[PDB]
Amino acid sequence: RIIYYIQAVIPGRAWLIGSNGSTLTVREGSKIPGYGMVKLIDSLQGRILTSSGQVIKFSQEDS
Amino acid sequence: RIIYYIQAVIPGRAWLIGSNGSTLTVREGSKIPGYGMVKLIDSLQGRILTSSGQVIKFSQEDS
Amino acid sequence: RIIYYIQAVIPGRAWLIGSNGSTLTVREGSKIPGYGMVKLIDSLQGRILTSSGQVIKFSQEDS
Amino acid sequence: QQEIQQRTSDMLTAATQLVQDWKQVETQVYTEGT
Amino acid sequence: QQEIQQRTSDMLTAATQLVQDWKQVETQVYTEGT
Amino acid sequence: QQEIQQRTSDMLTAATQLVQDWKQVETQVYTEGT
Amino acid sequence: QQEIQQRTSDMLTAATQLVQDWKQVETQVYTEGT
Amino acid sequence: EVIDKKAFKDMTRNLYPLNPEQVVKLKQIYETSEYAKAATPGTPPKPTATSQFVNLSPGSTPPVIRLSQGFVSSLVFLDSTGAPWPIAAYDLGDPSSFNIQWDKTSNTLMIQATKLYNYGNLAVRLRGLNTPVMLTLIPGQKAVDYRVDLRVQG
Amino acid sequence: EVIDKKAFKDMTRNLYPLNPEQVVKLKQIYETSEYAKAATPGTPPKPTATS
Amino acid sequence: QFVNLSPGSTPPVIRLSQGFVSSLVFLDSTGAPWPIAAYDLGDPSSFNIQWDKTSNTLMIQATKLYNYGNLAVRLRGLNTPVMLTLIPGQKAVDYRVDLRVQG
Repeated sequence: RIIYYIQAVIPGRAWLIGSNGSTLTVREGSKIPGYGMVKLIDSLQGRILTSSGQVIKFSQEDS
Repeated sequence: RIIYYIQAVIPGRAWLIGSNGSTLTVREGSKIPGYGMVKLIDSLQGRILTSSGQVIKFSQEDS
Repeated sequence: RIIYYIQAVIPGRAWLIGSNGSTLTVREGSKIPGYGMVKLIDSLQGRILTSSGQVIKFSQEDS
Repeated sequence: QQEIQQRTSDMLTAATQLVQDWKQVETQVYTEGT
Repeated sequence: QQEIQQRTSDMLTAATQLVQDWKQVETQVYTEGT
Repeated sequence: QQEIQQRTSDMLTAATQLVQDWKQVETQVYTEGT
Repeated sequence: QQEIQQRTSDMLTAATQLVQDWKQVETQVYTEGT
Repeated sequence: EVIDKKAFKDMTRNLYPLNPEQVVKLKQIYETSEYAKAATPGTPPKPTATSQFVNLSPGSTPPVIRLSQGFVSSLVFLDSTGAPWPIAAYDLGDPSSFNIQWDKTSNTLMIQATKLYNYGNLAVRLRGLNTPVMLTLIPGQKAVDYRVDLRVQG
Repeated sequence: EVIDKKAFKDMTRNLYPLNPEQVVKLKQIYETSEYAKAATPGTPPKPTATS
Repeated sequence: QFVNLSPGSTPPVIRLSQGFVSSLVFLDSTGAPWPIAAYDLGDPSSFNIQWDKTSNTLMIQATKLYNYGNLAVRLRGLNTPVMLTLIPGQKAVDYRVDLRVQG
């Protein structure tokens, strides 16, 4: 599937980029495509948890 | 295989160049090709410790 | 064998020039062919100790 | 309870400090060149 | 106990000396040529 | 035990001597030619 | 025994005299010709 | 002459009250203190470069550029063929957050992040484009974009 | 000589009351305060183009 | 070292010594000089530089102790500036680096 990476992270809002190269941005209250709903976003440790239980973080190659 | 020579040892970062001339930088939380995962980046004594248990050092010629 | 002599003596490193015209610098932890490993460095009096019980100093002419 | 009032004094100075940190906003700059 | 408050005083003076050593920002400089 | 601290003050003069005796640095002297 | 420090006094004055004598070094001169 | 010997002893101990070993000790103390000063807590960001294809769609989202304080990033702006499109003018908000040197007839921008973490916006009018391109620049992350190339649609 | 060693230790302590690790952790406190100062409450908006 | 223009390629780093002059003459893939049109450098308090406006040679002086900075150089025939990171405080000092461009 399309794998998102954290292209930007602040408290409140988050910006993500698909593995194809697409663009998206979300907050904690939003519906995330392919992952359900946004559970928790933390600027500390760079992790986003979804209602599908899946976690999106930085590129390990680009951190 | 890759024989990595230290270019810049600093807290939080590492710079390496292999035996084939490819140059790169790496962090503490990251993998390493040919040595597994990065266990410790040491600012002291110019030491890089791998999860597989190896030390990366300067050339003896290039102190 | 190759005769080394001192062109400069400092704390930290040492400066050696061979009899053929080949020169280099050395540190405490290193090796030299024909003398072995540098066991200790004496910044005073321009004396360099090695593992083979041999001391490299200045030339008799460079005195 | 003098510790109460000195604590309020220093944090009120800090609060006024952040007021003068936050009540100003600088403007734009439009730059044109041929 | 009774002698540590002057120890506090020398700590902050070095600290307040250090605290403005990060606030400054060096200007980038650009040089032309022909 | 009461003469170390006056002796310590003389060291402090030498202590504050060396910081400004070391951290200063003069720049390059570039030379042109024709 | 008050003689301990009076011989120290004239000791250091010539000593402080002597140290700066080795400190200064004038630069060399240069002369062309035509 | 023991009086003069003790005189030489005390004049030595007041003329040079500081030991050479103590001199080297305080020199290492100086070096350790300034290394702790110049040290940055946390890890420094990863230096990298990117080449992005800008989508100018009205329904789309504007591009987002990571930054970090105290470093200059070069952003170049070329067409979809990659040919170097020059830059006509710009309008920048928050001058105290982002230092900027602009060569007036070039195609590349040098941007230095003056402030630490507060983010900014920037609009740029190009040469033949009726519509300007607006981008968001956000400092303070674990990735510093050293050079960003921008392939525009047009 | 214990007088000399005590004098050198006291001079070092009075010269630098702050240890280097204390300097690093107070720098951490400072930059955490800078992150707090740069922190903006509420939900930040979303930029968009409209026609 | 030979530099590379790919975005994923890591930028080159240069070890520096404080107050000691580093000479950098910039050459192409063929080794011929590529003269410098302009340059940009942050933190003049940490990096000191003489640069003549004709040659491809940079005289670099590390002013501070451990402040690392970035340098961009636009050549007389290059659109893309070359950007490198210089850091002082290593156990070696590059007196002179021969850097090679793709173009």
